[PDB]
Amino acid sequence: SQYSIQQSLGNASGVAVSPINADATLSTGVALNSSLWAGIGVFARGKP
Amino acid sequence: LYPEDTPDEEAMVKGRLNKVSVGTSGQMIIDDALTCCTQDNYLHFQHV
Repeated sequence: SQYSIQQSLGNASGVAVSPINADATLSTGVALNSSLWAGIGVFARGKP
Repeated sequence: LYPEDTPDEEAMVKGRLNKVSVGTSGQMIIDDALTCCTQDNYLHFQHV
């Protein structure tokens, strides 16, 4: 309908905005400063 | 006249047929300036 925004705009009159690029700002979230311990054992209560 | 139909923008531009539309504020406008020239050069625009 109206107020809609297209993205291709191929060989026809109109206006269109491309989706945001945001590729030169790629970070990585790993949170290296975190440590957890895993172990096996024999206990009194718990799901085996 | 035919609310159930829809334009054929690409076919219209290839066939050199100016089309009406609905611009801002809701008044109908003419939204193309193509002549009857078939060659794809500067000559098919209207003002040249």
